[PDB]
Amino acid sequence: QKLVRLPGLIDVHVHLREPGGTHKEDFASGTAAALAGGITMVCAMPNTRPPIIDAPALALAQKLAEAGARCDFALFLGASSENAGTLGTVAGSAAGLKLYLASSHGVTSVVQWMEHFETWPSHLPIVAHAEQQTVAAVLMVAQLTQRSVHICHVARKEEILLIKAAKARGLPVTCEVAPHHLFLSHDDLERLGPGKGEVRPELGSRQDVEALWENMAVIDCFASDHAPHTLEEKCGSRPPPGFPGLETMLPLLLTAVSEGRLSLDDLLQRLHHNPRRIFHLPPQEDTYVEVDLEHEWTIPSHMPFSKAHWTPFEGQKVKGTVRRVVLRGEVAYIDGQVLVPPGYGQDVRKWPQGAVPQLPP
Amino acid sequence: QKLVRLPGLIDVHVHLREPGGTHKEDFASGTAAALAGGITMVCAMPNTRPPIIDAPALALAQKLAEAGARCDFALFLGASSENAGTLGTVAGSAAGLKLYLASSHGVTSVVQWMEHFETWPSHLPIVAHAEQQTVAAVLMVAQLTQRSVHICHVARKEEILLIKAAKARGLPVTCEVAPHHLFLSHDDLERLGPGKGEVRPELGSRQDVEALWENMAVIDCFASDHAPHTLEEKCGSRPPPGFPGLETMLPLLLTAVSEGRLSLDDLLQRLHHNPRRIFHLPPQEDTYVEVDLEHEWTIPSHMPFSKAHWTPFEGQKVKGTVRRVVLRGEVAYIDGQVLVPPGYGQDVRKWPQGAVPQLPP
Ligand SMILES: O=C1C[C@@H](C(=O)O)NC(=O)N1
Ligand SMILES: O=C1C[C@@H](C(=O)O)NC(=O)N1
Ligand SMILES: [Zn+2]
Ligand SMILES: [Zn+2]
Repeated sequence: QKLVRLPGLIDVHVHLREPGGTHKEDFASGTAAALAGGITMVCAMPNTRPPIIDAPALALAQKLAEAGARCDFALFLGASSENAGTLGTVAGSAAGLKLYLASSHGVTSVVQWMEHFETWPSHLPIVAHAEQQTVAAVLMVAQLTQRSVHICHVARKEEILLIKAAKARGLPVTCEVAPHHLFLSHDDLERLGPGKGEVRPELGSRQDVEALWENMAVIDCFASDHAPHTLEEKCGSRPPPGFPGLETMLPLLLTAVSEGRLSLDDLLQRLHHNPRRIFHLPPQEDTYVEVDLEHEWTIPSHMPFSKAHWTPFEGQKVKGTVRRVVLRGEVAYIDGQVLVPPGYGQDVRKWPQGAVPQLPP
Repeated sequence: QKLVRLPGLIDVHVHLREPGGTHKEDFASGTAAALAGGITMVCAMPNTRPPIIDAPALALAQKLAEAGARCDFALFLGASSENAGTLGTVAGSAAGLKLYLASSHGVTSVVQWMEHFETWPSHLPIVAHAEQQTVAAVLMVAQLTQRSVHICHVARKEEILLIKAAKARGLPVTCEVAPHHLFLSHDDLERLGPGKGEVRPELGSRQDVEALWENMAVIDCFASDHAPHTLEEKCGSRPPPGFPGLETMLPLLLTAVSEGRLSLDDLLQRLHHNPRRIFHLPPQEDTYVEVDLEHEWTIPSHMPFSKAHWTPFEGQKVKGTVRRVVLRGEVAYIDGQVLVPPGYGQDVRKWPQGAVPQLPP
């Protein structure tokens, strides 16, 4: 068929596990998974080992990413029980601040949330892992401190309808939804098993999944929440939560597009334009993705690149394939082969156009 | 000594267990405990059996109270998973609506909270059991629906500082604190035991208790959260949470007054004026309480009137004693003897001055 050209897509929620969890994934394998999924820019979460909750850990993570990343990236800082008010000099160099309100870096009191909202620079992003009533609680803190907040992986009818009500009142809140909460449900827990199927937020009911689709207008971004764990860990005694998702996100969503569940533009708003404008991420010159919307295939037991080496979407039929990715003028991916080496990717916050504009302080 | 005359005090948070739990307490014994504590008006919570979540249950509870109460009263309605939008004709006859966000009547989703805030008459009280981040979540719902909310039994530094921040922004929120969260702490769990010491909100740290005192200006009301359970239940296999408190609240607070921890006026604001104005409760004619602030005594293993027949304040030294209570021109209590019979008390919402003023609908 004739290929469809897309801009370089952005995933604002990936866990690349480097430093400290490199058997699950590292920058080189995670960004290869990204490129294979049509993603040319990722925002990596801070719950690594050591966690990115201070300047030295950020300095280390930056060098590991610059040395191992194959696509471009930005790095989140994590809010901790100790670092409120201490991140002012490095905050602008990060993708944003992740507030983990379920990895929590010791944050346990709403008063600590307030301190972070008061001290983190007001022009820079804050994203929150907040489930069920926690969405309401963190929105309240955002209002008290009169600033915006971005809600990670919305998974429930309860949560999306709450955000819907907040937007109707004109509040500055945006949100993202991950593909497993659009394409998997309780109906899949029998096949997956209790170990494999462990994820946070957990899989929703059919009614939850139906509510997210019905309220697509409320969803600002799609993001994978790529959370790689080995099969041994997912099936073991204390299964960690999370799915790998970089290599399956776009095929799943392209399938929905070909079925008329959302438009191609609807998809590009949520994987390109809205991530750009929420996180102030720069364009990528000479960067685009070529996909084939006619190719039907079945998702295998594991995708080629993620070290997780498993996938909960196994056996699902998809229509849509990433055929070629060009990143800043170089062929990065073609028909299953990655052609840019570790270290090709760059930190977008170091580009002149990647700094977040602010009033002169 | 010369006795100090106080107005008739109000406890806006009591569990009187009738109907359905009359071995723990009934209207006659609970209101005798109230009168012995200097309390002439109580607001009874709806988590009885059957719970007061519909008009027939309210009609039954009203008659049981009118037949058994020795002091005056109002009855809460409970928010349920089914009764949002169905309480319009009886709402004005209730003390208010209790939202139980820990007895929960099946409410589990923030969307259900919103429905109650949208449907309950906007001029009538809503109180919420909300702990830790739930305080923030329900405040958010109050703002979305642009109305006030009253937070029950604030127990933590985290909660009182959050409410403090909300009041600084001018939000319509009030709160109450119970005596066990001012006069007991973790330091008392060894003596109490894990069964006796079970209460929700649980006992706080020294730092929690210190924060509540330091932020007394943020506390609108004192209320006992009188939650009677028999000693057998408190010490048994599945201990229910709660303390009896009607007979000990005022002696404990009068002790703090004599120690200069708060003024007598500070006390009367929180046990008389602010309860009046938050819940639109009418004055009680020819009603007053005479106390002796010099009499020192030690709290015994159980107080005379509550069927709970135990108390977690056992062994605490207090200075201050209720000597006499007059209710609507009749001696109701004198030196340990109750002299008004069951049925003397009335439903204050049926008085002309006890209806909540509203714009003509
Ligand atoms: O909150 C999270 C984080 C993630 C991980 O494993 O890092 N995977 C999950 O399923 N939930
Ligand atoms: O929420 C509550 C309710 C009360 C009861 O037993 O009814 N006692 C408590 O300790 N917490
Ligand atoms: Zn995540
Ligand atoms: Zn209560």
